[PDB]
Amino acid sequence: MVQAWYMDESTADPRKPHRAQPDRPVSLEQLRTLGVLYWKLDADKYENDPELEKIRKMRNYSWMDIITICKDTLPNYEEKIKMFFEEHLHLDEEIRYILEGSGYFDVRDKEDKWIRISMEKGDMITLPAGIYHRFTLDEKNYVKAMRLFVGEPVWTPYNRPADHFDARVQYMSFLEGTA
Ligand SMILES: CCCC(=O)C(=O)O
Ligand code: NI
Repeated sequence: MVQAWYMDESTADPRKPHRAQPDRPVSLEQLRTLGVLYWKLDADKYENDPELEKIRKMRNYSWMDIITICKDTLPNYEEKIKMFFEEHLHLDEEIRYILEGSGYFDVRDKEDKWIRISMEKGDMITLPAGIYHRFTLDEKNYVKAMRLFVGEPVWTPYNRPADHFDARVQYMSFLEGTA
């Protein structure tokens, strides 16, 4: 089962787990109240998986590509990695399907406290437009991921503060309505 937790108070070493002490796990159901959705898939089948297709059609994820994040192969690696981990939001969904390796997506909860989501092979996640988030590799320092998008992609991050955007306003409005 996919693991998520509240983070400790250390600001050092973003790639470590940073589990709060004592443990404060976060359920998939609490993530749903933040509009964060999750599916589990057989990642070996990603080239041809009726179960992925079901998700894509339901959600209108009509666009996809594959990205591989490691020091050696990714162009402009160091800079891209810095940008991923800056707290930011987008005007669209962020949908990522992990094909190999692993990573952390951090999201703010309703009190603006960080929740760390551990994503592994087979895990697929969508972060809603307007949510403040960031991504980092974990200590294994490797991830291969499918990126999906509702239509032709725009990747632009807006680093916090980014509160004026309609996507942020609507997302705040969505949060009033959940548990
Ligand atoms: C696999 C996640 C990396 C990424 O595409 C992002 O954080 O924008
Ligand atoms: Ni992002």
